[PDB]
Parts: sequence; C-alpha cells; structure tokens
Amino acid sequence: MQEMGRAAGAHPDELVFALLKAGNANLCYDGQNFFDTDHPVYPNVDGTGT
Amino acid sequence: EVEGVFVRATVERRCRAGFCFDKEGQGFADGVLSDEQLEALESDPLLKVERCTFSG
Amino acid sequence: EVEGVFVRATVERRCRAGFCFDKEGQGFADGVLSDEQLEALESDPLLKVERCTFSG
Amino acid sequence: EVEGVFVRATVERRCRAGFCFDKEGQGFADGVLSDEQLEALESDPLLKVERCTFSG
Amino acid sequence: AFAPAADPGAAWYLLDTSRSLKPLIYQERMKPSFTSMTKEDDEQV
Repeated sequence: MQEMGRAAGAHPDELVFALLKAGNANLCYDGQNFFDTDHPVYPNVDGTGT
Repeated sequence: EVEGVFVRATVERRCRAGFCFDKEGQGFADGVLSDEQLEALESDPLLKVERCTFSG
Repeated sequence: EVEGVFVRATVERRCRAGFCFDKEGQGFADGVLSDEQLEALESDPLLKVERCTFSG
Repeated sequence: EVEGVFVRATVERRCRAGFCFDKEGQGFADGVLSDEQLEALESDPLLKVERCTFSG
Repeated sequence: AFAPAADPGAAWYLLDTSRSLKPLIYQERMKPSFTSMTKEDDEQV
C-alpha cells in the first residue's frame, strides 16, 4: 500500500513530463502545435521553436 | 444578416504601412476571417458610433 | 417658422417607392401640413437627434 | 501638440461679415493667441463636442 | 554618443520621480445613462 501511495503521489510528475515531451505532437488553444515556428497568435507571426 | 456597423463618421484604428490611422473598414461585430488582423483593424471606436442593418 | 428640424445626427423613416429607406434628414415637428404623414416620416429616428431651427 | 479641437464637424460660433454661423469646426482650447477673440469664436458648442487632438 | 542610464539610489531623491495624483478608480456605466449604449448598440463601458 505504501508503494501504491508513492506511485500515486509521483503520478503527476510523469504525467506532466510526458505531456511536455508531447509538446511538438500536441497543440495549444491557438490550435497549432505547442512548439511550432508559425504560431498565428498575433499578426506579427512568431515561432516558439527552431 | 450581419449585426455590426459604424456609420457616424467615427474613427477606428486601421494600420496601412507601419502606422495605424483613422479609417472605417470592416467595422462589424461578427468575425469569420482575418481575426488576428481584424483585432488591430477593429479597435473599438474613438468617437460616437452608431450601428445599422446592412443585411449584406 | 420651422420650430424644429430634428435632423442633426438622426435619420428618420422615409417610405418611398415601396421601400422605406432612412436618409435625407427630413425630420420636422409642426402642425402645418401632412400631419398624418408626419408619423410615417418620423417613424424611425433610429439615431440620436439634435434639433436646430431653420427659421423658415 | 494641440490641446483640443472640439470639432465634431461643428464650430462654436464663427461670426463673419456681421453674421454668426455654425460650421467649419474651428474649436481650439489654448492661450496661444487671440484669447479675447477666442472667447467670441468659442463658447457656443450648440451641438455635441468631440475632441480629437491633431498633435500640431 | 540603445541608450542605458546610470542612476544612484542612496540619495532619497530618485531619478524619474512619479506623482500619483489620485488613487486608481474604476469608473463604470451601470447607471441608466449615456448615449453610445442606449441610443447606439449597448456598450456597457
């Protein structure tokens, strides 16, 4: 049960880190990938990754 | 029908080339295209604004 | 005289040729003539009014 | 800069040739010159006032 | 002859002094008044 509790406590760590690892694969509110070079957030298009 | 029009000779921020100057363009309260550019172009009015029914 | 033009910045109802557009600032307020049609003429001062006598 | 224009496409009182009119939107707010005559020219915005500084 | 600036802070006068004339106040138009919201489309400024 202590192992179960420790794994449950550590769960958010790997959850968040796997999500970040999926940054390029996944997307943000704007729709494009969380890490793209052509974010259409504002008229002055900018790229958050190269 | 489109709701949204500005016909009081009112001023709005329209940016032509490197500057934003008084001009009346889209002037609508609904958007389907050019939203990112419309925001800069559709800055709410400086002066009296009144709306009408273009129904275009 | 024209006690009030009821024109500045306002546009009233003008039924002509079967289509009732809004323009030409034909607002008036008096009991001279066409009093019954005054309702139709002033049936849509949609926009803000600002009276100014023409002293006619 | 210009402190204010108060034009709204209407002057306060532009009186010339013995007759006082209302047009050309010549409203200013500053003591650069002709303050005594600025009292006569200004001090009568019959219609609405819209201030849009020209930054002159 | 960008333009940096070197400023002291020990003296109790600091460069670029500010004047807070009035405390920040949030104004509103909930009152049954104003034209651009009644005469013109609602604006609730």
